[PDB]
Amino acid sequence: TMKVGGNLDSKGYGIATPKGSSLGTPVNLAVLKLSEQGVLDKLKNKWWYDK
Amino acid sequence: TMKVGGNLDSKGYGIATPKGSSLGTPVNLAVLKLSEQGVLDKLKNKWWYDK
Amino acid sequence: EEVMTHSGLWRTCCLEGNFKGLCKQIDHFPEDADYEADTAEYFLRAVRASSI
Amino acid sequence: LVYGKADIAIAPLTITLVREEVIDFSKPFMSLGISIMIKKPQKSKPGVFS
Amino acid sequence: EGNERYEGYCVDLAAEIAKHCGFKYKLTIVGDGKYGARDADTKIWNGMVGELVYGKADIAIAPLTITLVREEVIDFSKPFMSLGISIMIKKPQKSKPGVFS
Ligand SMILES: *[C@@]1(Cl)=[C]C2=C([C]=C1S([N])(=O)=O)S(=O)(=O)[N][C]([C]1[C][C]3[C][C]1[C]=[C]3)[N]2
Ligand SMILES: NS(=O)(=O)c1cc2c(cc1Cl)N[C@H]([C@H]1C[C@H]3C=C[C@@H]1C3)NS2(=O)=O
Ligand SMILES: N[C@@H](CCC(=O)O)C(=O)O
Repeated sequence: TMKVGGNLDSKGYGIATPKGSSLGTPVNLAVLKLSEQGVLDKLKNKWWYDK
Repeated sequence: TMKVGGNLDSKGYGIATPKGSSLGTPVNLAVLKLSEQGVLDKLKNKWWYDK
Repeated sequence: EEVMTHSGLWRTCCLEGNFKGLCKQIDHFPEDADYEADTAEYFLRAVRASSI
Repeated sequence: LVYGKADIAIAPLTITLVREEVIDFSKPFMSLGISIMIKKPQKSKPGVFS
Repeated sequence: EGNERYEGYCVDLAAEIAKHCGFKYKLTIVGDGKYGARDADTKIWNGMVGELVYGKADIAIAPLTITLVREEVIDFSKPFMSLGISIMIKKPQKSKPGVFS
């Protein structure tokens, strides 16, 4: 099976906490540290391209 | 000038406020209400590709 | 700026310019992004650089 | 999430207006877009006597 | 005057943000002409992050990248446009085909 076209639109996956949880700030200070340290990208590679 | 290669990481621009500014949540809900109607891409087209 | 050039082998000259009957000695020269060193050019370029 | 059965969601949960109404999304960790999938339309092979 | 002096993607998006939230807005230029970092020694945030920390403006609408050391001191919205660091060079000429083409 094969893709055609590009993207139709923009969407995204975010980490979601119930509203007002005390998780909501440490989760973001984690995710943004993973982005600024390049860990998300090898988590993508290890599953889409190595495998 | 010309581009080469891929990108070294991925990031984005965010609308920023002083911490605890009352605008933070209605601005987030605005950015969603815009992207869910394609307004952000339509504006990107108008300033990158239509020029 | 620019002229109707009248270019030879060992020199280049011009006509109908802002002055007339002034001619330039021929030479060779690197350009932007180099690419004068490109071997398929450089072969030709080093040959054109002379009346050999 | 919203009715307290689960303390956090870590999954391909798409950020949307109608979901941020009731839960808080972090900054996105992976970009995507909607796209079409079909059967691969016969990427062909010539014969030796083509 | 006002906002019509400025044209651009962030001006359009500022007009959309205002039209949704109901407030008026006044586009202003960062005084030091920088995006913003914190000093090594004085720890002063410069740039628009400085302007935000010192209460110069209620909101910032610019190509300011969501980054962790800024999330320490200010809040960012969801990304309105994505990107990555990349490479710009002067392009070479379109090559003439080889002598043995
Ligand atoms: C679009 Cl249309 C929308 C969003 C992004 C990028 C694009 S595009 N195809 O490059 O023009 S974004 O930069 O990934 N930021 C997203 C957020 C909106 C929303 C939250 C996040 C993801 C959903 N919008
Ligand atoms: N290469 S990717 O699609 O898996 C991908 C895409 C993105 C990542 C991280 C990865 Cl690994 N982080 C950014 C976020 C990080 C921070 C900065 C922008 C947002 C907040 N969103 S993104 O630009 O959509
Ligand atoms: N990831 C989607 C579901 C799968 C899809 O629609 O492709 C969501 O969060 O709703």
